[PDB]
Amino acid sequence: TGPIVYVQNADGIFFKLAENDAVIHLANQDQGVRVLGAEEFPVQGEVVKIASLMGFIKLKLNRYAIIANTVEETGRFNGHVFYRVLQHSIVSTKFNSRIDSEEAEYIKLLELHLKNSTFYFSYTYDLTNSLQRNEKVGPAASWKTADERFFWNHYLTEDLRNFAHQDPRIDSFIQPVIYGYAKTVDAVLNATPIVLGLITRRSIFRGVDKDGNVGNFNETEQILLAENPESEKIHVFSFLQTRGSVPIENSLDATKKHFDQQKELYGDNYLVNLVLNDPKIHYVYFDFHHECRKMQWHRVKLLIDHLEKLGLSNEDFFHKVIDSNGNTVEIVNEQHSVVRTNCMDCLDRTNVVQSVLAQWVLQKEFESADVVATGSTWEDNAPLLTSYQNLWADNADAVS
Amino acid sequence: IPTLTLMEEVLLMGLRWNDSISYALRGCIIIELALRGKIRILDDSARKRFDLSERLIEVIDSSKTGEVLLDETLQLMKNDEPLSISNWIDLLSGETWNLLKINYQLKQVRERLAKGLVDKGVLRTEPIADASCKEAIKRRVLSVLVSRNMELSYNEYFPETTSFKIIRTLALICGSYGANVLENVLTTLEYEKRDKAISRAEEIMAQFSQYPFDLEKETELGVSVNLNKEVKEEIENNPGHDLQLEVIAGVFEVFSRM
Repeated sequence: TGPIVYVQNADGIFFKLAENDAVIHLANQDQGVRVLGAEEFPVQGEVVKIASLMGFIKLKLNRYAIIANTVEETGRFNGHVFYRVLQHSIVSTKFNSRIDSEEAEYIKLLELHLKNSTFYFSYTYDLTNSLQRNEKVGPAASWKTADERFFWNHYLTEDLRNFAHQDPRIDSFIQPVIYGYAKTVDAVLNATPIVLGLITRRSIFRGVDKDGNVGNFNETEQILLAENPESEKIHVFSFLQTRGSVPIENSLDATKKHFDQQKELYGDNYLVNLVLNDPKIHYVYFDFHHECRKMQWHRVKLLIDHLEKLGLSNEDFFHKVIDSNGNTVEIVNEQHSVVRTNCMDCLDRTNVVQSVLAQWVLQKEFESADVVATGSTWEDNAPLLTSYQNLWADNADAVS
Repeated sequence: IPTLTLMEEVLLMGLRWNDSISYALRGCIIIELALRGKIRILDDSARKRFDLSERLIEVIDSSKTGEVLLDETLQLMKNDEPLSISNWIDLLSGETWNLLKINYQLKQVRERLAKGLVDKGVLRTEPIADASCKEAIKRRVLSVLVSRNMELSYNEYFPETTSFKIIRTLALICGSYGANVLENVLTTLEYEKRDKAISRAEEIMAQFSQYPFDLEKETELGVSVNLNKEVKEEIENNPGHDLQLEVIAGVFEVFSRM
């Protein structure tokens, strides 16, 4: 994948990779997307350089183009760079005085949807899946291999998908984009250079829907990198924690399919709710009882201990070790259990529980790499703690 | 302080709706807004490297004019980044591709100007009620396009106390010819007089499309002589208004690109 530039012409718009060469022409005659060579690329005309192309959307008789003007660096991890879409742009082949009044409403609502929305992506990395799932996939494939649930621009690239099934040059054009959060933080604990990071993706689909989807499914991943000159190796962690609705209307078959998918993708599932008898599926309930904030944190700790008593371990995460170049040395551990959080009223509670859980696992991630001592509390370090808190705070700011 | 806006005058000369008349109408909107003293060219040295029509727009006053269209354009200029003249008029005409500013295009301008003229008691719905005004404006236009020495006439709508009267008339001529609606008020004239008038308007276009518009240029036509002297006598008044004049000459530049 790479940057894309284009030329605006009356007959149609001509896209082309910024770096043989494939040209993506959206003609104005039939509003259809077709592939042309570099010779078709206009010698003169306005050359617009953009970050990435989201795809095309067709309403009524007109097909519009969704393009990202510019992006800002939001995260860097093992060379892979995360980008946030600052400015969005919708472009049509027809002039504003030629656009139908009915379609203007649709463009208005769409533009409204694009506002107050944070999109993230990366050229050399597919964030659509977890690092665990990304590791199970070869380094060659990119567009072909992406989570069906978190590939936000799936519909917009349907034509592009169809043209990519035949032409491999189209694969470089299409770029995975996720809705949620994605950022990294540089820090240091016990004289060890460390790079924390967090991702959060919202599902496309959608109680339990008849298809099996539960709706509001937000996969929140917590990744980490640790370089220690004492061990001559680079450690990479990838804790995972999803959330969303919970089956309680809800079909038996739909519940079965849902649970089968959840157990096939995430293995063990701990479902916590806030106010069949499947062995690999546990139901947890929790009430804050309107205590003080400190007492609430304490209650969260107690809930964590309860989950620990249920069989959940703080050692169950994705641990791997790579080489100086980036290639993995060996696979240490895989995560076979997730904790799904479901809440009533304010959604902030979910983010809170996910935060405290993620730190409770984070301590063990630290212990596993000999960064901290056994039984030691990582939370004693103020800068790392406030960096963590800032990260989760901004995550909460993005989710809402 | 004129009664009739430039756009309403142009439209009035129009009848006896192309794209030219619309483009020119928006052009008249920018021109009028500049004449009011609302907008002005940003005092930058770098912008003078490009063409005058590509220069940015800076609004100073926020007071409403009373005219719906002008105030709408003022609103559009109030909440946006400084855009160039040509791009502004293009957006107001809805000729740019971006959908972000799709709401910038003015819809149904004809009805706006119609209600404007009717509520002013000039237009009757059943067809002008007062033909003396139209004939007076036409008299001015012909006084600029035919007369050996330029002399001006004034009505209640366009008094003698009106600021930049000569500029109003010239902008009217340029804007009207931009829409090719000037052909209607040259019908009465003889063939030769028309032939002189059109190229005189061409000279006006070519001379005032740049800033500062040269006045040392002596016309070969012998039509509207001492135009440069009277224009000088206009620039003797209202000093520091060079910005607005840059805007106007910019719009004149736009008219020559239609």
